[PDB]
Amino acid sequence: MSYQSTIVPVELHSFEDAQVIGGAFRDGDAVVFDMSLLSREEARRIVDFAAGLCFALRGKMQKIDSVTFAVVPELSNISTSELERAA
Amino acid sequence: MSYQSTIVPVELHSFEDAQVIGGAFRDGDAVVFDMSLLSREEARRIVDFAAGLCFALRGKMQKIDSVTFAVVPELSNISTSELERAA
Ligand SMILES: [Zn+2]
Ligand SMILES: [Zn+2]
Ligand SMILES: [Zn+2]
Ligand SMILES: [Zn+2]
Ligand SMILES: [Zn+2]
Ligand SMILES: [Zn+2]
Repeated sequence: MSYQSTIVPVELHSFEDAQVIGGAFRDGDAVVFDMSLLSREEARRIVDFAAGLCFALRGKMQKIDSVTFAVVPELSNISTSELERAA
Repeated sequence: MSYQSTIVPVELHSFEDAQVIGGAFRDGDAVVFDMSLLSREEARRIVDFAAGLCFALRGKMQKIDSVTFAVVPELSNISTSELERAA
């Protein structure tokens, strides 16, 4: 999309995958992350890291479904349907 | 200090503290936080949120002692002694 930004759909495997969300989101991309392969404890760690990542850059965090969340950059205008489609 | 930065010392009581650490760090302040009064689960949540803040803004997370951590902004030159003094 315009201004070097896209939606990165990723599948998480463990807490080290916090860096995958981090790398893309810090570079101005929205990230839609699937936590289906994580334990509830691992998923809580990812969501807390993602909340930190989002707060630092004035982004928005949203829950797509039971296992999928998204981090959206500050000046981005991405609807839930677009994040849902990317998921 | 220069460019709207300081050291903010905080005794933490809950995960509600994440937005307080976040609010100050995102503006370029170093934050030194004592987690002695948190459960082990709450302390892990704070550290995961703080790792997300650090990643987003290229900051440094430093363990001061068993219960005290600090988040230092990217271009800040704060020693361990200064963070220890503020704690
Ligand atoms: Zn494009
Ligand atoms: Zn991995
Ligand atoms: Zn000052
Ligand atoms: Zn300041
Ligand atoms: Zn408190
Ligand atoms: Zn309590």
